[PDB]
This record gives sequence, C-alpha cells and structure tokens, in this order.
Amino acid sequence: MDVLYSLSKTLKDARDKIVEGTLYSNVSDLIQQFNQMIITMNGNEFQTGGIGNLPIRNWNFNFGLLGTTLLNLDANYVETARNTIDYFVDFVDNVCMDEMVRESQRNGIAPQSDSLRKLSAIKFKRINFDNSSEYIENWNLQNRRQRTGFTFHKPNIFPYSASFTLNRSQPAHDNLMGTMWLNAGSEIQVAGFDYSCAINAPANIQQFEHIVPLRRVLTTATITLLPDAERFSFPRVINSADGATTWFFNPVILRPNNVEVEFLLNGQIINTYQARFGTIVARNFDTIRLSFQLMRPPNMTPAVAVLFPNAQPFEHHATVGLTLRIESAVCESVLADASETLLANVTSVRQEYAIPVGPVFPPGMNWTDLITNYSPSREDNLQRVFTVASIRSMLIK
Amino acid sequence: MDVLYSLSKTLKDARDKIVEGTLYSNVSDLIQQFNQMIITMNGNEFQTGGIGNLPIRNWNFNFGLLGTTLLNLDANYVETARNTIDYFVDFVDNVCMDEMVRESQRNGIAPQSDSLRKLSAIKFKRINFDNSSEYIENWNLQNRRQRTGFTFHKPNIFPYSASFTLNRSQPAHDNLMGTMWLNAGSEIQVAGFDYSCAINAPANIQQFEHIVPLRRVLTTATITLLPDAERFSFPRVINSADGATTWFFNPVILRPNNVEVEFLLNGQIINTYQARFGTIVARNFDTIRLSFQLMRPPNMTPAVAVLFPNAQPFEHHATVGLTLRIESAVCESVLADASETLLANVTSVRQEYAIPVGPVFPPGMNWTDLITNYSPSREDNLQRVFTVASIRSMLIK
Amino acid sequence: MDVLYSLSKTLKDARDKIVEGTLYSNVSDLIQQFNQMIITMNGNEFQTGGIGNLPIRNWNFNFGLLGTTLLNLDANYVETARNTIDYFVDFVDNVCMDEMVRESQRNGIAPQSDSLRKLSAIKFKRINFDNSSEYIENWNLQNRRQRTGFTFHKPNIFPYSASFTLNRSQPAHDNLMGTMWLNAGSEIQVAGFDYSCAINAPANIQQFEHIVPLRRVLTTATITLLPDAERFSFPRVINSADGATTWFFNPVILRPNNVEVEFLLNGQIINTYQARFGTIVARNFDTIRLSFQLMRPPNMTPAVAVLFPNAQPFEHHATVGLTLRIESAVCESVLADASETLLANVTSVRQEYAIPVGPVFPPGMNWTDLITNYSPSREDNLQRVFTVASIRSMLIK
Amino acid sequence: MDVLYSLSKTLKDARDKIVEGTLYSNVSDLIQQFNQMIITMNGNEFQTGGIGNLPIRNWNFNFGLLGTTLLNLDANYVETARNTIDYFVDFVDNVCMDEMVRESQRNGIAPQSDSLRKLSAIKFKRINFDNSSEYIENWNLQNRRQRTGFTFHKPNIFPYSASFTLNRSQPAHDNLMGTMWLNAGSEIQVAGFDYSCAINAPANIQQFEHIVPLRRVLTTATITLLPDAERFSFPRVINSADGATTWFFNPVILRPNNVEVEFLLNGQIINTYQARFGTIVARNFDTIRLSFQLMRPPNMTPAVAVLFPNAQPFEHHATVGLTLRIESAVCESVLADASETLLANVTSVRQEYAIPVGPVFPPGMNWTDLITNYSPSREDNLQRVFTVASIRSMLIK
Amino acid sequence: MDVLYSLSKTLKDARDKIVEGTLYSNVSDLIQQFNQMIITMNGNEFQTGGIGNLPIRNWNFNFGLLGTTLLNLDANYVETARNTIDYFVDFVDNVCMDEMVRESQRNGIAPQSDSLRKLSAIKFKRINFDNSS
Amino acid sequence: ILMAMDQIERASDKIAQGVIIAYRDMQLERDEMYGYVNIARNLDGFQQI
Repeated sequence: MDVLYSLSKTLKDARDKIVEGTLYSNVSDLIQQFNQMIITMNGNEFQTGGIGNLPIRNWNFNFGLLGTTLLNLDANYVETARNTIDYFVDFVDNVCMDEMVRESQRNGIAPQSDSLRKLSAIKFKRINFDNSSEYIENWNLQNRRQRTGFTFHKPNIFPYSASFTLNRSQPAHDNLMGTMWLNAGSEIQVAGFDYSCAINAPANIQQFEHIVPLRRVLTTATITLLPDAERFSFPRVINSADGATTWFFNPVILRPNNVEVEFLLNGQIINTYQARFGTIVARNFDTIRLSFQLMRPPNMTPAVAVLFPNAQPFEHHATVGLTLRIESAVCESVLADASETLLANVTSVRQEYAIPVGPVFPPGMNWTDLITNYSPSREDNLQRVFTVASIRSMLIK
Repeated sequence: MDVLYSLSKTLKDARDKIVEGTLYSNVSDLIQQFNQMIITMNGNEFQTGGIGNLPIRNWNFNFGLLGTTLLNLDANYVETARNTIDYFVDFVDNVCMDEMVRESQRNGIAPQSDSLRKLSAIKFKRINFDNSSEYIENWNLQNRRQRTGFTFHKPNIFPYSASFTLNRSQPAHDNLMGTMWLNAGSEIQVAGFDYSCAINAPANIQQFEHIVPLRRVLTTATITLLPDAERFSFPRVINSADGATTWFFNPVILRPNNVEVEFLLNGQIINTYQARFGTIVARNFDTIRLSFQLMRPPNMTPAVAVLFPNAQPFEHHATVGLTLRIESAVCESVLADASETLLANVTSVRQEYAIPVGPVFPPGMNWTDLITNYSPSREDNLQRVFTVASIRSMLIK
Repeated sequence: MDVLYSLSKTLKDARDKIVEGTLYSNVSDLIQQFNQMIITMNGNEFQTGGIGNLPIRNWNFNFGLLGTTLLNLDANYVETARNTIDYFVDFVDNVCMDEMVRESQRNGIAPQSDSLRKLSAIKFKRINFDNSSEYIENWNLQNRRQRTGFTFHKPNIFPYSASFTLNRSQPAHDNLMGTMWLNAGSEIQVAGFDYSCAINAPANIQQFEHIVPLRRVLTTATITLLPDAERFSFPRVINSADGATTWFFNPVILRPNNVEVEFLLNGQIINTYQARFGTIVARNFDTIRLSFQLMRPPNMTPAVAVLFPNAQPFEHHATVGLTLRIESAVCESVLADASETLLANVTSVRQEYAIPVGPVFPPGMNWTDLITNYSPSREDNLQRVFTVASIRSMLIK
Repeated sequence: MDVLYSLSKTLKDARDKIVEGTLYSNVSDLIQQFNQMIITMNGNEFQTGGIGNLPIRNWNFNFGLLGTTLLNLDANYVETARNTIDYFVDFVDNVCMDEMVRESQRNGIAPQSDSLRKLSAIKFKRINFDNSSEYIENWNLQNRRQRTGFTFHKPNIFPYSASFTLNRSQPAHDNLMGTMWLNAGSEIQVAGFDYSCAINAPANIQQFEHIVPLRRVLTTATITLLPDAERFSFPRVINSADGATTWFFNPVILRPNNVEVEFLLNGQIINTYQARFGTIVARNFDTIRLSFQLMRPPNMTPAVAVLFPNAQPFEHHATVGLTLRIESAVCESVLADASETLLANVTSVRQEYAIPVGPVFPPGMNWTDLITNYSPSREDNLQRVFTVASIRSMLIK
Repeated sequence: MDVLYSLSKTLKDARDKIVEGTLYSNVSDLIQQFNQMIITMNGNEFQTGGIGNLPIRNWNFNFGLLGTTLLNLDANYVETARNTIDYFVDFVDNVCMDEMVRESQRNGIAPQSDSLRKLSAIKFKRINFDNSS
Repeated sequence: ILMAMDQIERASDKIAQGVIIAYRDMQLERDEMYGYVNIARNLDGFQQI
C-alpha cells in the first residue's frame, strides 16, 4: 500500500524539481531514487479496470536510465524525464481509480485490486522513499498499532435529525412545554420552550435537559458556545409528531439561567462549565449533555405583563436557546472533514463512471446514513478509500 | 517568473537552515545553490520603481563567495550569511512590490515590469532550484497545458446581488407572491413567500424557481444544506422597486416541500437531490437551479385556522426557507477565499503606495465589481498578481 | 527552546524516512544527524516532573551507534532504529508535558523547567537542525527583534461581550433608544434600536456610533461585512441595568443608511468604506468605528404606517443591524485561533493533572477572561506554551 | 501528437513525389526520412478499436529497407513503394478513426487512444518531419502558450435564437411597438416596428436597441452593412409570447436614420460607426450593440395620408431593419467554418459508428447547442478532434 | 521589400521545420540560410516606429550561428534557435507595423519607412530565399 | 575546486580570459598596479564567441 504513496511522491518530485537550469547536485538523491524505481519496476506488466464503465487498459515498462553526468540539467534531460513522468502519472492515476470503487465485506484493510496485490509482493519493496503526509503516516502507525489520530478543522460527526420531544401536550395546543433541537454537521442548536412561562411549576423554575451521543471518540476539542438560539427564535409552523394536525409556535427569548454544559466520558464527568461563554476546551469526552433552566422573572415592568398572563389563555410563549459548535478536534478514528476534498473525491470517482452500490458503502456516498451506523468494516474500508483518495489528490488537484 | 520563485525558496531555506551549530552534510545542496546564485547574479545592474510612490532604487550584486569547508557553522559564518540574506530579501521584496501593481489590457500573463523583463533572459535560466508550492506548480502545469487546480476553503465566488422578485403585485402591497434571495460570500439564502398562503391557487400548491449562475466552473464540491432561511424569517420593512415607497414583511416559516436542487453543467443534468438536507456531494457542476413548492397545511389547529383567513386581508404572510453553503472546491482559474492571506496582501501592497486605478482593474480593488464582469484578461492578471503575492508570502511573513 | 524543536524534527524525519527498501542516499543527512545526536546525548541523565501528578521520571542515555555502510537497509536497521526512536518520543513527551504546566511572573520567554535549563547548554547545540516550521520560525524572528508574523484563520481577537447602551431612557421602558452589540470570537454584530421611530428627532435621521478596540495591533485583514443582522431580529426580553426589572424588545428591520465603517490606527483614518458590502481589506488598524443612520422612510402604505404611529403608545421598534466577520489575518503577536489544537493541547495538559492556579495564567485558561487584559509577560508565557504545544503537535497528539 | 501529422505528411509526399522518371537528387531527403521511419517503426504491435461498432484491428510492421542506388526511378521501385504505402495509408486511416471519436472531460489536450499513447513515447519521437499546415502549427503554438490565430470565412459564430420582445403591447395584440431579430449563422437582422409611428412618443423619434453577445473573442473582422432587413418585411402570422394567441403583421419598410453601430470589448467602447452603410471594418470586439432611429416624415403626399392615420385604427406599421453580416474573421479559439469541412468530417465519422456519448460533447455534435454553453474543456476537445480531422483530410479524401 | 518577405518565409520555415527527431539532411538548406542571415544581419543597427503611438524601439542583432548534429537534434539547439526566432519575429512585426503607416502622393513603389530603405540596399541582398507566395 | 577555479585562473599572469578589439578608439583606463593598461573587467556591449 505504501508503495503507491512512495511512487506518487517520486513522481511529484521528478516533475517539480527536474526543469532546465537546476544544478544536478540539488536532485542527486531523486535521480538515484528514480533509477532504482525504474530498474525494479521494469519488465513487469500490469492490467487495470475490469468493472463498471472504467476502461480496461494494459501496462508495460521499458524505459532507459536517467543520466547522471551533466553538471547542470539540460532540455534533453528534461524531455527524457518528463516522458516517463507522464506515463507513470497515467499509470498511478488508473491504479488508484481502479482501487477506489472495489470493496469487500471482510478484510477491509486488505487491498482488493491485483495491482496492489502484486505491488506489496516481496520484490517491489525497494521503493519506499517517503512516508510523511498525515494520512500515510497514520496508515503506517495503525498498521503497527500505535495510538495516533488526525487533525480536523470544522469536523462533521453529528448526523442530521431535526427531532423534537414534547414532554407535555394536549390536542387543544393551548398549553405546551418541551425541547426542540437540531443536529446539522458541525452545529447543534437546542431550544427549550414553555407555553406557561413556568408559572404553574414549583419555585417558578422549569428544568430542561438534552443528550446527544457520538459514534466515535473526540479529544482536545475547541468549542464555541453562545447563549442564544438562532433557528427556533422566529414564528414557525410544524406538523405534529403524529402527522395528523399542525400547531403554531410563537416564541419570546429570555437569557437562560444556570446554563450547565457537561462533557461526559462513559457516563462520568470529566469537563464541566457553568455560566461560561466564548471558547471552552474539553480534554476527552464521548457524550454531550446540556442543561438549562427557564426562570420567570420575579419583577416585571408593564411591558412584560402583557405576554405572561397567569390565567389560562396564552398568546406568546417563552423559549431559551443555546448554540454549540465544534471548531477543531483530534480524532483517533477516521471521519470526513470540511477543509479538505477527500469525501468529494470519493463521491466524484464513484458517481462519474456509474459503479453500482457495494455491500458496504451506502448508495450515493451519503455521509449522514453512513456515519449513523459506523460499523468497523465500514470504518476500515472508509479509511482505505480515503487514503487512496488523498494519494490521488496529491497528484491531480 | 519561475526564477524569482526559485530565488525566494533558496532565501527561505537559507533563513531556516543557516543557524549556528548545525552539520554541513544537511544543508550542502542549499549552500551549493546559494553559491551558484551568487556567482550568476554577481556583476549586474538593476533598476526598480517608476510608478506610484515606490522609490527608484539601483541594485548591484557584488558579494563575495561563501566557504563550504567547515564541518560546523559558527557565528562568523552565520553573520556573513545573514547580511547577504537580508540584502537579497530586501531586493526580492522590492521587485515583487514593483511587479504587483502593474497590469496590461492585453497579454496580461506576460511580465511587464523592467526587473522581471530583465530576469527573463537565457543565462539567468541556469538558476531554478525547486517548485514545491501549490501556486508555482499550478503556473508551471498551466504553461505546459495540462490539468490545473487550486484548493479553497469557503471559496468567495458568489457575486453580491441582494435582489428580490415579485410576480403577483399591487400598488399598495396588500397581497404579494414572489421570491427574495440573498447570495453573499460563500453562502446562498433564498426564501419564497406568498401573502395568500396558496388559498386561491391551483390546488393549494405554489411554485418558486431560483436559478443562480456561476462565472467559472467548479469541481469536487461538498455542499452544506439546511431547510431554514436564517435571514428572511423576521418582520422586516424594505423599500419597494418603485424607488419611493415601502412595504412590510410579516413572515411565518413552514417547512419547504418537494425541496429539489439541481446541479447542471452545459444544459445537461448532472446530479439531482430530493428530500435531503445537507452534507451532499456533487462531482462536477457550473450552474445551480433550486426549486421548491409551498403548500397549504392540509389540517390546522384553531390558532392556525384563525391566523390564515380565506378572506383577502392578511396579518401574517407565509414563507419557506432554504440555505445552501459551499465548503470546499477546486477551480481551474485563480479565485479568492477566506483561507488565504493573498488577497489582503495584494490590496495592502496596492493601497499603501497609492497606485492610481488601472485600465482593467476597477478602482479600489473591489472584488464584487471585479467578479461581476469576470473576463479572461482579468483572469490572467489576477493569476499573475496572486502568484507573485504567494511568492512574496514566504520571504517575509 | 530551539533544541527541543530540533529533537522533534529529527525524530519525525527519522521515524518517517527509515523504512525498509529505500536507497541509502535518501538518509545520508538523517544518518549523520542521528549519529551525532546519539553520540552527543550519551553519558547523560535527566530528571523530569516534580510538579502536580506528572510522572516524576529519571532518564539515562547510554544507547549504541547505528550502522553506516549499507547498500540497502534491511529490517534489522529499522528495528534497531525504532527501539531508540520510541524512547526518544517518550522523552520528548515527558519534557513537553513538564514544560507546559509550569509558569512564572518574570521572564516568560526564557526556559523555566530544570530539564530545559540543562538542555539549553551550548554542548547540546550541535543537535540543531533546520527550522522549516512556521512557529519556530516566528520564535527565531522574535529572538532578534525582527518583524514577526502569524497567519490566522478567523482568530478570536475581539473579547466576548453582549453589551447594550441606552442614550435616552426613562422609568417607563416605552421611549428607549440606543445600541446593542455582541462580540463572539470573530463575529461582531451591532444593532441600533429606537422606540421613537425618529418622530421627535431632528431631520428624521438618528445617528448611531459604535467603537471596538483591539488589544493587539492587527494587519492585512480580510473582512466580510453584511448589512443584515440575525442575533437581534426577533422579540426579546432583557434584564435591565439594575438587575431588578425586565423590559421588552420587538424589532422591525429596515436598511441602514449611510453605513460607514472605518479602520483606524493610532487615531488616523487608515481605511474607510461607505455603501459597500461583501469583502473588504484593511492593511493595518487597531480601532474599528461603525457609524450609521436610522432613516425613517418618507412615504408609507396602509400596512406600514400603522406600526409607526406618531402617537404616544408604541408597539413596534425600529432596529438597524450590521454584522462583521474577520476571516484571515496576520498578527504581530501570538493569539489563540479557532483552527488549531494548540490551545486544546494546552488546556488538556493543564486539566489532566489539576495544576494550581498560577500568578500569570487566569484559572482554566479562560479565553473570555484572559483577553480582557493583556501584559507583555502574559504574551511571553503564552508564546512559550504555544510553541511547546506546537512541538508536541508534530509528535504524538 | 505531431507524429501522426508527420506520418500523414510523409505518406502524402511519397505518394505525390515517388513517381518513375524523376531525378534522384530531388527526393533524397524524403527517401531517407521514409527509411528511417520504417527502421524505427518495426517490431511493435498495436491494437486499435474496441469501442462501439468500430471494428477491432491489429497491426504488425515488418519490412525491409527500400533502394537508394538507382538514379532514375523505375517500375520496380515505385511498385514496392506503393505496396508499402497502401499498408501505411490503411494504418494511418484506421488509427485516426479510432482515436478521433473517443472523448473525455479530463485533460482534453492529451492523447486519448492506445495508438496515440504508445506512439508519443521517447523512442517514436525520431519520426517527426515538419509542421506545414495551419491547424497543426496552431496546435504547436498553443501548446507552449503563444498567441493563437485562425482564419475563417463566414463562420457560424452567432448561435440560432429566433426570439423577439415588445415594448408597448395590448391584451388583444392590435397596437404594438417592439423589436424582432433573427440571429443565425453569421447573419444578424434586427428589425424594429412601431404601429403608431411615434405619435405618442416624444420628438416623433422612436429608438430601438439590441445587444448580441458573441461567445468568444474575434479579431480583424470585416462587416457588410446592408441598411434594409431582408426578412422582417413580409406579412406574418406569429405566435405571441404566452403561446395562447397569435397576432397579425403587415409591415411596411421605411429607411432607418441616425444608424449607430458599436463594437465593445471587455465592456468598453472601442469602435464607433455612424450612418455608414456598405463595408465597415473592426479590429477586435466581443459584443455588438446596435442603436437606430425611426422618424415620422414631416410632410406627406396623397399616397401617404392613408398609411399612418393618427386615428384609432392601425393596419400598416412603420418598420426598419439592419443587415449585419461577417464575410471574414480571425479568432483565437476554434469554431466551425464555412470554407472547409471540419465539423462535417467529425459529424460524419461519429455518426458512421454511433459511439455512445456522455457529458462531454453535445448530442450528435449539434452546433447550436454547442455554441449555447461553451466550457473550456469542450473547446479543448473540439480543437483536438478538429486537428485529428485535418490530419485525416491530408490522406483519405 | 523582398528582404522582409524572405525574413517572414524563412522564419516560418525555421519555426515549423526544426523539431526534435528529424534527420539532419532535412534542414541543411534552412540551416545554411539561417547562418547566412545571421552573418549578414549582425552589426547593422536598425530603428523602428517614430510616428504616432507606435513605440520607438531599437534593434541590434547579437546572435551567434547555429550548431548541428549528425543523427538527430537536441532540444537545447531547438531552444537556442527559438530565442533568435522570437527576436526576429518581434523585429519583423515591428518593421511591418512601421511600413504600414506611411504613404504619400509621390511614387509609392519605392519604400517609405527608413528601416525598409536601409534594408533594401545592395549590402543585404544575399538573403533572398524564394518568392513562392 | 570548482568554486575556486575562477580565482585560480584569474590569478595567473601567463593566461587571460579573452580579448576585445571593438574596432573603435578608446581612452586607456588607469590602474594602480600598472601605469597604463587596456583593462576591461567586463565584456559588456560586445558579442561573445
């Protein structure tokens, strides 16, 4: 597997550091690497494709040795190098293209293409010039099983489910209270609402809780926290959970009181913050639980007594909200991202040549359903295909 | 062009690696390249400046050679290197800041400044060390007519045009039906509204179409999509299109129905997505067509029944929500984003010395006006300016 | 400080490029550097910890010498390299953990931990290597008082604050007028609100001014500006400035007129923008001033004139909103960002063993309270801890 | 790429110069080229075909050298030359046909078939002969980024779009004032019609305006300006815009006055021509904007009082028209011409075997839809196909 | 007047004939013609423009002769020829633009622009390749 | 050796880098080492063969 990354690094170095004018002493090591690679790979024939509309092409290797005599590189050397560079670029592109779509239920780590099968044989192991990028280094470490993860900016772990829970409700819809929250990519917004302003609750306090579990582990996470809701703070109409009727929601926003945010590890408290806003950091957590309390003010100006009647009929309803975002994190597992193009690369390569749905990856490469059930086989296959996607993207941008 | 970047890379590596107490067998190639450069450049005269407020300076390379025989670099060698390094970095900064602010209405990809013209001769092409950055590789591959690519995070490609469209209109604004959209930065927010809430419509279903074109193609796009408009869901009053009157907006948000988004290229269907609300991927597209239908609630509670009357006068007006955000993309022409320090540097080095408005670039380096009339000559000029800025962005950060 | 970075970089290069099969030419510099480091570090001992619950550990260095003459490295060489690579990784982890949790009031730039004090001796300076990393480059640049630079993606520069000010208020909460602004991370959102609708104000235009300071001078900043606000566009109830009574706030949004945004440095107008939205660039500034005008429309319509009555009882209140978001910036000092795990690493190592609250670091690295004030000693300590965190980040995370 | 053109040129020269009786000192270099090509092309197998209905062909080259001792070519020498030339002609024809139809959306400036990929390696580069035609030399100049040029005669540059707009209309379509234009091929005929002869418009002068945006950039174009529309003057029964009704047309032609024709480049005025019919010449333009006037004659004869009554009824309407044609032009891109058979050639070869098509080329090479949306990848693919067609036209008629 | 057409024809032939891979005998006449042109044109300075908005440029040909190879060319020779080709095409374009914008009532058969008149002397008549257009 | 070869070759008094004829009158350049010499420390303005 690493042989492909070494080949990609060799090709990139040969294309970028071999032009007219460069003194040979700058790229002597690259020259030796290229000579070794072309000697070892020569004489062996490969085949690619064989599934979907991806074309089937043969491969051959009969190329001369790059010179080592001239003090400074000349144009003839440039053309001689670039011809083989072009051919090898085409070869590696087709190899990774074939290796992407193919997949298996068992042995996701195991390569599935015959090209990779012969690549990792006992004779090709002489070309491993470098393993320094994040994904290839992580692949090597996970092959040797040393604890190390990735770097994520604006990660996406939360699946999409605009779910709302109604603790108390009635068909009249004249007195309601409950929690409504939305999970969307890297953003979570929760709104606790009551139609009675907790005037018929003990001590004029109403309790609210919300729990969101994760499918994997996060550590050293940067969290941006804001005490105001953004999505449920304007009038809305929502179909009933039973789907039979439709209700109306007209909120008014108060500052939440006793804002409690808990980062739990296996149900045990690790990092906790109360009445803090801005940026917070959690050392390690797997389950997110929020708590806040709606408190009707003890003293109100005449402009507040117009929307909080202590009688039965109601016209406006109270609601508080919180905003949770994930800026950065370091994850041990393999997840999609937002600052790179790996998942887009995989979706493009799959949907371009119309490969049918495999037994592992869900149709259409949907991230939400795939992350909903992060099965270990799916995880390993996703890691492999993402590494292949990075290998390709390093060559064609 | 490439010669300047090679000199910049050599200077940057000299800054990084020439420290007291190192081993010579680690920086031998860099020292050899430095000696070759100082041999080549010695004995030449240069002139820089001419326009704006950039001073007219004369530069002469007359520095002595650098020894390579010491096994460990000492303080004397450190300062001897540092003096010439500072001189060279000042020279390259001056030539870059000269070249940045000049452009032509024709043949903009070609050099225009005196120094860049002089450094494009035949002999000086014997100094070209490395092309490892993304922009230099893009330029070199473009000059060789192959596939180009620039990575971006949140690419600022959408032109700013906050325009609203009305179809069913009255002089007094008593019942409206039309579309209002805001496409700013890297986010698109649209909202279709009807004052009748589809009460006198053909079977209580009203359609809204919105087509937003792009001046340049995009590839490998990951899309964040939410079914709620975050801006057009508040009571607003905006001046009408008559230019002398104002109308009121009273929104009530429902969920949009039959949310279809189309990513089309060259008038051919490429990808379609229905009933999906985020983290979707489209491979290759240039034009985005969003359509949706607003539907009367089939059943209502008493509050909703009172809110929406079958008669003419309305208190609240129905509106649907939709927002689309592009996360990552790779283009064939240079663009601007929120993850690169290049546009800010270009604007700073322009406005600092009071450059008059040129024949092609509109005054002030406005980006919305520039992207409104994106033209191939503008493309070449922007590519040149941004590449020179990226080259400069390593000499002094 | 630089010696620790040299050790980390050497370990990274060794653990990356030492893989069976590669030609010996690729690791000549690595072999020389590693051999010198081993032969110089041997015959020595170190002690680390001695504070908190960190592992107080003693380390002895008596390892052997690696082979030098080999055509192609077999697995024996890789194994004997890794057997010391892991030991050095553990040593660097222990040293960085012991360094991060320490603090001092005086001379924060200088090393503090005893292990770092001993490692600062000249005899170890032979282990120095290249400084291609950006943050260590900034450290070296600041060592000699050269111009510094940090490239950040929407850093948290503005201190968190949700403040409001009333320029005209009476103990009735019906004829209020003033401003309310929220600064969170990289987002500034201001809203000028009035309960009078400019029915008593001269010329039917109301002036609004807002100022934002920056504790550290910024430069070359790209800023997105939108004239539509979201944080204040819905009904709210706010506790008054006494903590005893609450008041109501119902907004109606218009388009703000004469939107002037000026970035100033040292009291002079550096950059100004009027009637321009989207993307702007500021070359160098420290004070942000936003001035705008509440402008009542001249003519209205039956559905509009009702909500702005000339009489005494008011129901709707005018509000004009502006939002500003810095995206990329360059800073002359080290500031925590929202795109890296360095601050995350610092907070995690501080909370992993409950370090006592020091004299210079506010408890728990609260970013809300830290940026409230600023002192050069705080800057020195923050830069030291951030560069040690960066050294840790390239190693095990 | 150029190897195929060299093969075509050498085959043509051998077929039209190797004729019995010629002096041997006239084709010595050509015979040397032929022999060297035969030596270089021996022993290599090639597979052609395998897509669609195109048959799969195999090719093997094994031949001896020709004769070089005679001084007057006789029957045997020309017989052997023709015997091998027929086989080479078959090879060239089949290889060109196989490589022509294939298409791709990635790197449309690189070889696409097995034959061209194998024939563009290092070894087969010693057969290039010359670049005497125009398309191949344009290919070579564009390959290394030089100014591109192409000579066309009445080329189909404007698309086909028969659409019209009306400025003043009636629900029953009896009193109209609008414009019609038929844009097809390289012909532009825009006509303006006023039913009322500008009796309600100020100054008795009615202005019609029209803009025709070209899809690419032209240079050095000759334009013939006939000041009378050849089409929009016969009686018509034309369907209206809404498609529900059709209205009657009885035009009468009046000569236009104050004819203004302008040619703009990059949204700026370049050339201005006023009241000059016949032959006009322009240097470089991208958008054609035409503005003409219709003036009611001051005094009339008894034969004219029945033409334009100021009364209510209207049956004959003042109509003007301008005829704009391009008789020659030069472009930087490639477009289907009227003097050669490139588009016809590609359409014929594609339709003969019915290759399945994807999102690369428009269906059936529909020129109008191709000009409709013009992506650079389509341009590069079309240019490559046209060059291959030009090579084909050299050998097989 | 004939010298300018000779320059144009030989420049096109040099640009479109000297490509890597060709046999040496395919460019013998062209190589000798280019050698003669470089011999004749070196030294004699020339000036173009001087009227209107056309910039007043200077030209001083300082190019050496070309090499050769028995089997096949090398790309370094190709680029060495190409630089001279670029200089010559720039010179030809400038002198053609200068010649385009001068005219008088007197006999127009004679050359008008000074560059063409200085070129049309007997001293530069050896570079006359062919008249086939 | 290759970095010192230029200095070594310049050091010898029995060797010279080249000669310029220039076919024009030139004022002799004065030097401290020798009274009046045809010193030309550059080949500017003349074609090199």
